Amino acid sequence: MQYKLILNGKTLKGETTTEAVDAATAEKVFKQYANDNGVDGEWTYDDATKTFTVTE
Repeated sequence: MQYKLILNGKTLKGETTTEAVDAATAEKVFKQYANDNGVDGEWTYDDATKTFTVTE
């Protein structure tokens, strides 16, 4: 499935996507993406839109 990540970081803002077998998998991929880009924040997941958010 294709998942979306919306970043509302102090420095980095915007949207990215990834393909993963399920949401728990996508969450790990996106948490690594956020970490690798310097973001550490609060998370949501909305299954009804396949969208994660991370907010600082």
